[PDB]
Amino acid sequence: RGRRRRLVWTPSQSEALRACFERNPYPGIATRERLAQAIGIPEPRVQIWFQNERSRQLRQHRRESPEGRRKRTAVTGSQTALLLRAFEKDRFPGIAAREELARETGLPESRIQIWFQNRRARH
DNA sequence: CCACTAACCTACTCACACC
DNA sequence: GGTGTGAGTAGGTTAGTGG
Repeated sequence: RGRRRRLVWTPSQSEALRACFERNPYPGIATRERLAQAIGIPEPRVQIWFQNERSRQLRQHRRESPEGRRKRTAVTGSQTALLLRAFEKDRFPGIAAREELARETGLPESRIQIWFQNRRARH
């Protein structure tokens, strides 16, 4: 289980992220997609940052003191059956395995990761 | 050495289609 | 109401960044 290579923000990207977070710490998919392209970062990395930034901000605010969701990804029985056989072998695929499963299904890798998180909690 | 943090994780919830 | 499952939330853990 290897994780994806950790990126490192440029100052231009950091500024853009904080400015948008300041306006709304709960962006929807459209805001995240626009921001992602505006600063040259894949949208899933942006979503992960907004999650971490909120947990930061809430943790300091604890010791000092709705936009539209992504559209539901349609998953065929063909794709599900292939994800299910992978899931029985390994419930914690690394980035390589997720990228293989994304290639074989045609689904985005970020969606493969969510599918495994949900599947682990319910089976 | 060690503080910070992207990446990843659990747990619970919301959304929404379907019966 | 009940079921199923994709996408949200809070917040904890793992491992790379860089002082």
